[PDB]
Amino acid sequence: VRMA
Amino acid sequence: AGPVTWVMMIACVVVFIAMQILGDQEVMLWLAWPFDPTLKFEFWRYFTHALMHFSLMHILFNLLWWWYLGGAVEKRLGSGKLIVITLISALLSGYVQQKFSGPWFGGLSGVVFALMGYVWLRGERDPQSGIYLQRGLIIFALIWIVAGMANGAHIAGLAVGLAMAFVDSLN
Repeated sequence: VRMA
Repeated sequence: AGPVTWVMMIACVVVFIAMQILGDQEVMLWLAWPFDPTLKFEFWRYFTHALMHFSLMHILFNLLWWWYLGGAVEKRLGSGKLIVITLISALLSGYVQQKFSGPWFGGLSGVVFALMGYVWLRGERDPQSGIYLQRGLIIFALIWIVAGMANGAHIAGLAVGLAMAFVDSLN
């Protein structure tokens, strides 16, 4: 999961 | 801070809280960008990715910037303006983030980086608008980038925000  | 600023802050809080009760994956299954083309007609997903945060410092840091910059756009240019900045940047930063690294990503920082770019350009070319970003912050913003995380989101958002500001800064 990547944070934006 | 106006209604649009507030609505978004409550949406993000509400979703965050659900992620704590249900767990991240459970909410992600329903709010993330379509992972499977079969799901491509689940239209909310192109927006709802922006509402998910993964840690407290993630939500805080994003809503901070959002409250600051969002509020300033909404105060100075109205609620309709901020809606449009939000929807376009969310959808486009999502599109690019998915391409970079697939659909498992979330957070309002796509929108935040678009707002950062908008406030700064619009304040440089059109000081008439009554918005501006201190260069101290545009330097901090640039440090966030190089420290990168949804890299496609950050950079796609920024692009979007500069573009719109330019368009708006001629008229």
